[PDB]
Amino acid sequence: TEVELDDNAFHKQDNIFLAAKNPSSKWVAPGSKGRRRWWKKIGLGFKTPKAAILGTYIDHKCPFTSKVSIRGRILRGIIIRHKMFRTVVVRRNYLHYQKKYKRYEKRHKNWSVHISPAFDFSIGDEVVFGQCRPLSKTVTFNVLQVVP
Amino acid sequence: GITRWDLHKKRATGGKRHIHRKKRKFELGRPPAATKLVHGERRVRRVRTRGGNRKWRALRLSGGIFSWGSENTAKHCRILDVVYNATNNELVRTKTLVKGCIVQIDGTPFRNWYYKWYGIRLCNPKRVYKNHLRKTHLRRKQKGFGLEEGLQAQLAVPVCKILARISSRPGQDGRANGYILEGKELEFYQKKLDKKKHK
Amino acid sequence: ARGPKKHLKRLAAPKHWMMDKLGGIFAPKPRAGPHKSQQCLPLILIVRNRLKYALNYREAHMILKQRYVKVDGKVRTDIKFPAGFMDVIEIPKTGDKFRVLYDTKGRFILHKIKGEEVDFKLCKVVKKGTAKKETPYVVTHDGRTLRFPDPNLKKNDTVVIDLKTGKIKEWVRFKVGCLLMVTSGANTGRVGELVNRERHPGSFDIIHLKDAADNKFATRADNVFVIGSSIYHPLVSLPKLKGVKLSIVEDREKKLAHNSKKQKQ
RNA sequence: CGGUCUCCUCGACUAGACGUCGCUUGUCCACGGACGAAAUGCAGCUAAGGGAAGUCGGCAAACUGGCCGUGCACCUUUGGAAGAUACGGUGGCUCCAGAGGCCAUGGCUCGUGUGGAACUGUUGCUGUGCAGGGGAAUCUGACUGUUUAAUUGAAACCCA
RNA sequence: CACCAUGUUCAA
RNA sequence: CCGUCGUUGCUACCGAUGGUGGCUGGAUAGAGUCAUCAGGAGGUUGUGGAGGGCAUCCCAGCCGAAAUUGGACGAUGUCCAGCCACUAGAGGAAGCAAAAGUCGUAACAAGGUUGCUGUAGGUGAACCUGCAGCAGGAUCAUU
RNA sequence: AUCCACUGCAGCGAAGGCGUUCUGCAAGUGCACGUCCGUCGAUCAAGAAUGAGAGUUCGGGGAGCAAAGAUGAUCAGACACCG
RNA sequence: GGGCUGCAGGUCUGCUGGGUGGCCGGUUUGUUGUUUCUCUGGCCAGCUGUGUUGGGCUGCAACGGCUGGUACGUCCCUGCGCCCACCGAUGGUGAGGCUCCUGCCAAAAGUCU
RNA sequence: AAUCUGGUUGAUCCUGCCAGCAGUCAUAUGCUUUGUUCAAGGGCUAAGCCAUGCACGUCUCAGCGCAAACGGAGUGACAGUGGAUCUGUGAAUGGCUCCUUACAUCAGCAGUCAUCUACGUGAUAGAGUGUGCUCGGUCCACCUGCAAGGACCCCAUUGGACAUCCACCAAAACCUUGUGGCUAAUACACGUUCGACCCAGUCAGCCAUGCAACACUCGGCAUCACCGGUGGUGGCGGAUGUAUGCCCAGCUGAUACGAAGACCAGCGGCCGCAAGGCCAGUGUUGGUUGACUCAGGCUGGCCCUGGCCGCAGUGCUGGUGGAUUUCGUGCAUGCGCAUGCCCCACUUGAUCGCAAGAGCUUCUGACCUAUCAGCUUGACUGUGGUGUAUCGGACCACAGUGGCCUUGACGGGUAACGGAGAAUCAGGGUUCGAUUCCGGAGAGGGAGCCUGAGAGACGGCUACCACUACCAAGGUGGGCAGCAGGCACGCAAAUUGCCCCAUGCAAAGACAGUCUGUGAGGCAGCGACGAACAGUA
Repeated sequence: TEVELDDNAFHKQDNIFLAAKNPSSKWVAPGSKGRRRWWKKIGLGFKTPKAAILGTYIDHKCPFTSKVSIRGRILRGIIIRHKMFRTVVVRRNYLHYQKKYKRYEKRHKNWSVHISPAFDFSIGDEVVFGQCRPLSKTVTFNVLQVVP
Repeated sequence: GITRWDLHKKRATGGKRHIHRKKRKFELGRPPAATKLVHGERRVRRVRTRGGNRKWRALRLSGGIFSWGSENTAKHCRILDVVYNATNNELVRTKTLVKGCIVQIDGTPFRNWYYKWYGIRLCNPKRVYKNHLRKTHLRRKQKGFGLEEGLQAQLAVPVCKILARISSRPGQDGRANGYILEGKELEFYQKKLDKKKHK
Repeated sequence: ARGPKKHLKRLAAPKHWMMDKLGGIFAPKPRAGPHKSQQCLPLILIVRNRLKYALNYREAHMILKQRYVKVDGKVRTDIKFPAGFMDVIEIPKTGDKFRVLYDTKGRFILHKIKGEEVDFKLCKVVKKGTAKKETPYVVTHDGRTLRFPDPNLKKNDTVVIDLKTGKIKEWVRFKVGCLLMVTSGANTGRVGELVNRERHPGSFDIIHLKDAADNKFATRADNVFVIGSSIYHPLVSLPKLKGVKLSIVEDREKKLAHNSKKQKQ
């Protein structure tokens, strides 16, 4: 789906040298066909998707297979829509308490969040997304878990 | 001057942003180097930066250090010409050296080097040492040895023009270093060159 | 036009310096030395306001540039040198020998000490890195480097350095049961043994401490300071209340009794 | 030099049965010649500085002019006004994209039809012929159509 | 069940 | 007690025709600077040779100003468009206020034609009339 | 054109509104019930559908009544009540 | 859920309409009298002891002065104390680890029955 | 103090407002005003305009002293003081103001694993270095260079300027300026042996021993061909001993769950005289984080005689002061022979942290307005680059069609700088906050820059605009929303004061001999803003 990229350049992974004569088994994964893949385990109590570890897609701005570090807030939202490429709109309906009238308001916030190609998701699924460096004008969060 | 801030860039909504300050120096930009491939002399202008540090605008570079990744060689190899760029052909036409542009380089080193190292002559040319014979045959008999069919078909023409990709940012370090393409990236860019030679 | 600010207003001064708000518009802005600006005493405050040798700013400059105020075994002539926690301040012409510590109220007191107590210092490891040529070092809270520590000296430990040689003499682990002192937050200046460390990966771990008598408080792991392997072996002399904070009714009664028994004469 | 019925109708530029030039066909016939050829005239052009001060009256001439892109106000019978007003571009060359068809994803044909870029020139390109000046009101006839062949084309007649 | 309009200003 | 009408004053509205100020956007020309392409005034070192060290020359090198080309940033002028704010106006038309001006008596009683509502027409002014409704009516009530 | 009397502390309709008889057309409420579904509901900016009479539009109709108008009285006036 | 062994009151049980004071619990305040105990400085027996002066501290102690003079067991209710229902885990390494047990058979008696 | 009272009527009870009553660290004003102590004070309007003066300079023993400027004193390089000057460093802080600005600023929270850094502080630091050598520089050799070959030299420390000064001066001036001659460095340029040693590695050679007739070759012939050479294992070694930053590429930066055999090569060890069999021994590579492509480390980045690079950088100064005894053997040991020692500070610079800052970024939280309902087209995402200190449409090229919106988008308004806070406040709340502390913005409006660690600086420069000052008409200038002060504008707001005594800041700088500066700040003057305590008996 979004594993597809442009055919204007040869998209390779940064830290994997594809023409190594005698490479090591450090990135030979325990379920792959010998395909070497650099990945990491972001470590705030999250699990690296098997799709990321054993996949073929190339994604900078992916938190598992690229230099993008997850640090800062980690929020929970709902996928409003997926109409950008590898980016997805996420909404947080929260309740803001007005002090004078001792009641609450329905408020919301959207986020252009970056879904890596390691995540299966349908529109409406819940998402936990952690903050990364600015990846675009509005994108500064990566999707760390999709919950059906 | 050239400002890399977003107080002019409208809100993500689409709403205008009213600027109530003027341009700070810490968010300036400088004009692109637009490093040109030039046969002969190199031009490099030092640029005083945010902490009194140096950047090096490469104007008119000629060559650079190019690495043979599988071989760990890194010879200085005199870029011949920009052949492919990822997106815009204007930089290919005007011979602009930018990172990740594909170039033909001399490659008579990595050939004389291949001989010196392995004792293997790649093209019919167009005292002898016992220890040297021994070491060359040892490096031949090592494990991962073997020249690939896409690299030797290039190193076997009498005027080598090997395909490298530029890895440095010449407008930032004043260098046109890079790496020779090997395997699937070589096949990719050779296929692009085929496509635009035939179409 | 903006760069680094050079002044510190008297109101914006750290409150743990009992700076009087009417005695001047400015306060001496600490220099960027070993200790943090809000966890430090300027040498002018130690010389003029506490140990009133200097009657004012001019005489403080005089005393200090005459090169006989020694802080951590070396002379410091900067009137704004940020002397901080666990530093030793000697004045030889006077025979003064202090270690600057925290009282239970969270202020910097100058605890008078003796020979061996002045000939070494106690500093907590905050960072552990490797420099070029494979040199393992450990950056401490006094900002010093200690370019070759013992390999089994992990981060939050404390170290006993000899202020003469500036090398490491001992070190004390941060495991549960160690005697410990608080150096920030509301509970600063209180001494209590470590009971348990609650982990909070990605944020601040919390440390639960049992006071010398039986009280219990909590603080942050970057807020604690190890002093001693246990409540039996403190690696340094300790002030009058020995880090045992009193209740506020107890403190009020203590002040009242002191004032009354003093007025008695 | 007026008028008078129908048929055929090439090439280039072009939107073209406009306009300009050319093959085929036809023709050099209109009373001529000298003299740079007065004044005046009828025609074609220009004109500094000003710009309707000329005149009953901007009459006459001039300005504008094709196409592409952006864009366009009052008022309105909601249809218009509108090409409103206005702004930018336009050559030459070298390229880059871009649509289709046939034989069998290769051979061949293949956008005179578009967009972009680089270079270029004494800033200049609808380079010639051709080719709206525009805006704001009052009176009036709704409109389109009609009209005194040979002084009045109108506000007249007609219309729905 | 013809027609029957009006009453200067403040003060009470 | 209501409405024309009369007097004086104040407030806002409509009004041919305008005026001023500000902001934003576009177009056009474009100061200065930054970057680039050039340039080399001038200053200053060396090459051995032949004159026995002197502008001897040659050949070179280094620094280097003005000027040149040109990308950017962009002041500013002019035009255009939109918007907003303030403001002049012949005339028209309202509202309000001010002891004792004029014409009526519409309303308050069945107010002398019950009153009022919606709409339409007429009229010096209140108002009158039609249609339908209402009682807040002058009827809580008659095979 | 309109459906008197019957015609009411009567009924129906979301309201406006609805009254001779036979008849076509679809509908609603209530009631009865060991029928079905299983929360599918309440109120509602925007939006939508009905909405007396007056008024307008196009084509007919015109008895009666009746704005405007005419007109005779009444009146000080009376393009007011009344005819 | 049954319950209730077991503290106070309530279910129960019989009462109380006497007028002052000092003494004693406790030290309650200005006093003395210690010195438990660090600390201080030398001397003295080859920096440790040993008595000591100075203030610290109170194991406290009195002196005037003192003020302070409802009950057992029984049916259950909470604070707890119990018996009686049915069907997050695991795997490695250390830590500059702790605790307990720890050579052979086993009388009688002991336990599960 | 959980508070009410007067007003509609002939009287009554309500709704409802008006008015009263109270307050304000709100402003203005009228009359009146004795003392002591505190205290706001050109914010509202005109971020309008400014005459004059001052507000940023700085020197120690410790960068440069041949000024006779003052001066002790004698064969002396400089005694000392010392204006000046060059150099360094500061002028980016402070002070003022609130015009702008509506998720903007700001507050609290958080991130930089996306970054920069002068002063400060803790550590650090071994560059004759493009090939093994020729090759740090000269002196000889051999043959399209060599594989082991030599004699010296470098180490008592460089060069050229321009200042102050003298002299001639252009100009009406100008905080405008030319020229000639000396003369300094911690200025500028330039230079670096002994600051290493060893090891890795690179080149070359040699040894011991072993299967073998296979491959590729050196030697003889125009691909059919006949004899040598290299291979495996275990070692030794002659040449050098590639220091570090930036840049590019490759490698590393582990593992923390678990069972046994055969065989063929080699390598060990065991039984072994050996043959041969065999497996009992068996020590001779990893930091940080929650997470990393991070830290750190390794390797390559000279080639076949010119060519190419020249990979830019880093030398604890070719520095300064004070002190003073610098022998290599002085001490000693064992008997001069062999070994451990034989000034202290300051300071230019490089690296790594820390500290102190900054930039950017996160989450949540702002007023009125629908007589503002649709807004946006670099607009939203992506790939590849550029630029930056760094992430990023920040910019570009190519792709796509997104992004926000009645949970109020976009627009408009400012009796909008934000907050800490202020006034009331039973409770809930209402209103304000130009103003001292923090943050932002600005310096007449704009914009562009240089220097520097830091500025889009304005008591810096450049230009345009609006005003404006001097003039000898050619030219030169200006920037009080710093402190006083003036004109305007207004209802409306102070002295053209003294001083660094206190508080601080800066600098090449403790204090004094010998005046560092500071309109920051303090103290005074004016000051019924506003507070507290007394008198007028």
